[PDB]
Amino acid sequence: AASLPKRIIKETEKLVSDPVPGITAEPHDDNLRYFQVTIEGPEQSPYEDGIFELELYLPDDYPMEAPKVRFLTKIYHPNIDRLGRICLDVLKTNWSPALQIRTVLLSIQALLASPNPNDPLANDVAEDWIKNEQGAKAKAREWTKLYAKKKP
Amino acid sequence: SKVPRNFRLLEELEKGEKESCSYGLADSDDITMTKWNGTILGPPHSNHENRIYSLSIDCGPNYPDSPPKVTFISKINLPCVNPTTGEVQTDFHTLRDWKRAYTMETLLLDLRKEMATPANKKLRQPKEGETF
Repeated sequence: AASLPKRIIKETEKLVSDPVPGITAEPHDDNLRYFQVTIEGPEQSPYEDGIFELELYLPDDYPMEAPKVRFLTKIYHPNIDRLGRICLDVLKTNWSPALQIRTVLLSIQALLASPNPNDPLANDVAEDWIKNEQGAKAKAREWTKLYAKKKP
Repeated sequence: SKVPRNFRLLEELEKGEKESCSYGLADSDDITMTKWNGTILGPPHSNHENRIYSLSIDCGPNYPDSPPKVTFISKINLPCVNPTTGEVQTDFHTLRDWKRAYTMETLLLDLRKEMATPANKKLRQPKEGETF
């Protein structure tokens, strides 16, 4: 226990040497299991104008246990709640050691491009997205401008 | 091995979302998860029986390395609670000997236990419903 598992070391290195387009991820010098992550809002989505800040933590049992992640940037989305908690299959019961941090980050990026208000696990924002999709998307765009970091 | 503040609070939140004490966020959209509301049901065999106490808990920037600040909203006659402000005094053992492993659950349970010590259980309480 005097060293970080090689898998975390290698995944961390690879997140730097082979970054995912639109995504940045780096650990804190004082806690190598705690990551600062940013994800660009997908082009043509209601979130296209901003960059979102997230935090990620690798628990002691990773990779048997899934990484924990959440959005720090306030966002209006049917699968990300008011505290930034993310409803994603691979972060829950469907996580497995065959998956990796990159899988999770790509999945979150895709979730921003494709919100799913019809998921049985969607949050309370879902009703607005189903009954007034145009207004819900306008609010998500408005909140991107108000709360996310601006893109160049 | 050190769980960051934000994820430790997310852990306590989940546990609080799912019987003598409870707590939850004071503001459902407070992303920093700083202010919490807590409730303690008075212990049996005491002047606290059948009473429900509301409290405010503040988990600051250094929580859980530093203990949270706890203040009773519901009025209570208990020695470790400042009788004017409702603030739980720093000398209370849980706060005095705070360990990173301790949680808001630990604190609420310890305060309920304090309500039941022979000397504290016989103290006369304020009229039901009064606040500090």
